[PDB]
Amino acid sequence: VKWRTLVHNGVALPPPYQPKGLSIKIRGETVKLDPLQEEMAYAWALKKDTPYVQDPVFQKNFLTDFLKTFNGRFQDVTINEIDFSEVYEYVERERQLKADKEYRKKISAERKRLREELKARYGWAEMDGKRFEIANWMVEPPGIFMGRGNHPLRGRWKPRVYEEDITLNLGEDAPVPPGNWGQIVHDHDSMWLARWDDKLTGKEKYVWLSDTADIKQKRDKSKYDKAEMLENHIDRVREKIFKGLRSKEPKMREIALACYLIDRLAMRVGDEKDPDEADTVGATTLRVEHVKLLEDRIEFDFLGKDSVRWQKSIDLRNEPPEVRQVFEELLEGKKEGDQIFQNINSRHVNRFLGKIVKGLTAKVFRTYIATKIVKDFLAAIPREKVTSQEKFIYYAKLANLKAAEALNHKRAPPKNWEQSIQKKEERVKKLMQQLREAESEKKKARIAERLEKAELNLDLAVKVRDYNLATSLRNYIDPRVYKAWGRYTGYEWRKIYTASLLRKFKWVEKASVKHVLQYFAE
Amino acid sequence: KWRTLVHNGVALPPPYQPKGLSIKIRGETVKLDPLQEEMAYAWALKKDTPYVQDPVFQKNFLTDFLKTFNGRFQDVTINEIDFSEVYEYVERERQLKADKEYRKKISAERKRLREELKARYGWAEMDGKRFEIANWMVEPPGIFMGRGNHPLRGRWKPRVYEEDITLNLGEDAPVPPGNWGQIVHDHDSMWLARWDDKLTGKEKYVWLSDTADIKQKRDKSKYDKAEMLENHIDRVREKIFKGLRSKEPKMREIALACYLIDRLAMRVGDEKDPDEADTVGATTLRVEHVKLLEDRIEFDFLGKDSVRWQKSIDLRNEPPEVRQVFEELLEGKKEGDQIFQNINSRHVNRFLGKIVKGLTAKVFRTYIATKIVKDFLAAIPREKVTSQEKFIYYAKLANLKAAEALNHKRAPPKNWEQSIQKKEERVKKLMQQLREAESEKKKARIAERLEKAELNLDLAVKVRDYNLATSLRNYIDPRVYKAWGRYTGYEWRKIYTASLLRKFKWVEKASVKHVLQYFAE
Repeated sequence: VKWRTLVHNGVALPPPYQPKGLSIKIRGETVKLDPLQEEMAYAWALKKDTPYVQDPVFQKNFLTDFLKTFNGRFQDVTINEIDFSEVYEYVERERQLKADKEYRKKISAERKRLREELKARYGWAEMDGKRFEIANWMVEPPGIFMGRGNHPLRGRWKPRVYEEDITLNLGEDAPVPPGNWGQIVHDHDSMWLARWDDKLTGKEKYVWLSDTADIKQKRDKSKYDKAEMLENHIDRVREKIFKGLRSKEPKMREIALACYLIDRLAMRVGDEKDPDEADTVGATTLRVEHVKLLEDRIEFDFLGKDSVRWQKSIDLRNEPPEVRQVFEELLEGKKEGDQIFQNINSRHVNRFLGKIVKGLTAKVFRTYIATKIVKDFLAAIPREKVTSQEKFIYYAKLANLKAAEALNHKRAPPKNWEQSIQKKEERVKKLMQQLREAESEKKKARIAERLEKAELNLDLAVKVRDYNLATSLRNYIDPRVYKAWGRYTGYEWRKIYTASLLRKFKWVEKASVKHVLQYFAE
Repeated sequence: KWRTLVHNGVALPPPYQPKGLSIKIRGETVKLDPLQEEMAYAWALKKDTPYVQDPVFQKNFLTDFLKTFNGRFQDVTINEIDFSEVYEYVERERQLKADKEYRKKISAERKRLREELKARYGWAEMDGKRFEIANWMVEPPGIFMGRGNHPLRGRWKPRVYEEDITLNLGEDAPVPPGNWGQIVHDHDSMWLARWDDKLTGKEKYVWLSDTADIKQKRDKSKYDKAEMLENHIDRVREKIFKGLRSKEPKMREIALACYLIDRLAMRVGDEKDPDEADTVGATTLRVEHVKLLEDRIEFDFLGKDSVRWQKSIDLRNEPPEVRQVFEELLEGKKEGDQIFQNINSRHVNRFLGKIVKGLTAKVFRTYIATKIVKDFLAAIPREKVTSQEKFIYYAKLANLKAAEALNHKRAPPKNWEQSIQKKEERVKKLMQQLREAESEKKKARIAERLEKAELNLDLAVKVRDYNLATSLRNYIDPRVYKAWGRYTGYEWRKIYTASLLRKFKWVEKASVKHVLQYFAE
């Protein structure tokens, strides 16, 4: 049994939709939208400047749910016959409002306040007398469904969930929290707190405690899913970065420049406390002496711990004048040893990123970069060159090395590197001789296998000298790429990972890799 | 999981026994050394299969085979090798093995050595309790095959030695004879031995019998064989018809029982599982059950459960040997006589196995049920699947189609007619509750229960005479439903009871690209 007492307050249900009295035109005919119809028309209009509303599968899926809200009429209307202009213009006026700086802060101040109030009410459970934080106590509002980009249900409506739909898991004598709950169960074999059926996909959705395997697996997978969603829309995200460089707010112009460094150099923000990256270059760690503004390029030169030198440059040819200007604007009147990015932290950068694509962050962005590098490297390898499990591992690690370079995970060489390389060279030379004196077939095969590992290990040890591969393998490389690599070639991809990493990526066993395997197989 | 564990390790495979065979390479006779012969013999055993015609299979095999000729013949293609000598050897011991006088003594050695190694290695003692070990024999080296399209099909599976194997034993447990490569004391694991597959790199484990790990392995194995049969079904059918033309009468009779598996998914009849024990089978078919007519064959079977099963075969496009052998078996018999004289699963599986190694009646019928389900779902337009409930509806209709195909007929539930009425009533009541609904919240919850009610009504009518659980549990590859879930977007897990989800746990990590591509055309 996992618990004897379980006490919580249930889940927070999403607030009702507030109608705005909007209308659309169908075949030139003005239709005043009812609440539900307007709610879906508004969700459609929010996506007006995205590719999704151009996708024919997306459109028909939306229309399947949208037209049902007009029972009796418009049963055969297609997407071109609907004029959403009135709803598009409302969304524009909404964006017009948020263009004011002090109007954004007051809205964020109250949404933080309402969130802090609801978190004290719903965010805590008592299990066997111990008070635990609840991870996902908020029921998501209805909206348009989106998957990784090619989901067969993309564009369908996610219908609203009510208290009557929800099952709570509680102790037998725990008080039943307020609400018209669908049912109360007492499932001592389960540590979920609430559950309901997704009204579109039929998948059961569970509320879990924080810091459990279930919530860690779900959030881990979510980061890589967001990174995969970026693959199709990286072009639009870049243009929005340049737009932030043209901002009239100085804080937003600086934040946009940091994001531009993420896109072009995979440079971290600089304020993550975690040790595996804390000593590598980052935006907030850049100082005037680390950057020299030239005419043809910007050149970066960072001296880190153990005197490891990191040097990269950005080509300024064909780049918008805003990148050079905001750099100049941040460089003007600053001496050596002075910080370039003074109003930068991850919260500011991620808020700016979230406005472009919801959920987008620096960590997701660099995950997309690292993962794409690994994919492209592996995709270029002819299958005939992958002649054994050992060679399969070799190429996977070389790809890991490429992502380490892209994400600037440079390091000082291991202390006895040259002498370690010395000893690997003598072992392979020793192993080659023992093979040419080995006579029977059992020993000729066993020594050939040990030899093959040795020469590839040797070449690897030389190439990985200056780079820490573990950081990107654990945090920034989608494990579905390696699983797909294993399916494509037929070799065991699980040997790429330590036991700890196999636990962290347990969710990849169940996950589809069709998206990547199709790329490998094209 | 365990604190004391003792066993004798694993039985390693016996070495290859050379035969002194030769091949011709570009007209040059080459005397094969042991390992070359072992590989050439493994290739010759597949001489009558389509694999030796697959260029990916050939090139993979040659990659390992040519490495054995000490630098020569590195660019030889399969067209430039004459395996005729090894082919002839394989055929002459196939002829030898097929002789029952040679099968009498072929058993004389199968009653001695089998039980002697099993006593040595096939038992473990854990916490003082004696448990049987499931897979204590390490399989011999051979040519690798996946489900038909594995990128390494044809590659050689190198021989495994004691030095590659890890043994899991107690801290003070005696280390058994052998040059084992590693001994561990892992108390959180129920496996006895482990090693890396020398081609794929996959970890292989030795488990105790009747455990969940061995059942999952053998469960997936059945469905893998059934999926592989999709690539051989044309040959199997042609071999069945050839068996019907055979000059040997026992062969004609075995072939007709196999033909009834193909055409009617008819079980052999001697399987003991009560899920099917009352249904028609070949061994229980009697003369009174069969009507041979001018344009058709009629089957009409009344079981011990008062269930009447009727099917007919249209003869207009069947080969004349079908009618011929049926006439042969029915001639001069009383209505109560059995049609089949000496038919059991061993005779049937021996006939099928000589066409496709490992093919059994159970695998054949798994292939049939699974194909039925795949074809039903592939014919459904994706836009018709508008909801989780409609998704489940079609999944169950496909399950019904397989149940009918495999003759899983049942007496109707004792209170069927009233249950249908109760389902009709709720459809009528829910229609009015939606005709009288006010808020969109109420109109949505009632309409969702309404469509669920009408779908369940149609289903309850259609499934009345059939036991769907039998094929769902035993004969339908769950990867078909996982693929259907991925193709449409809906939750396939809801097709299965919690027991079935446990049984089919292996499907969560399994690829479904094979079925998904079929759906996606």
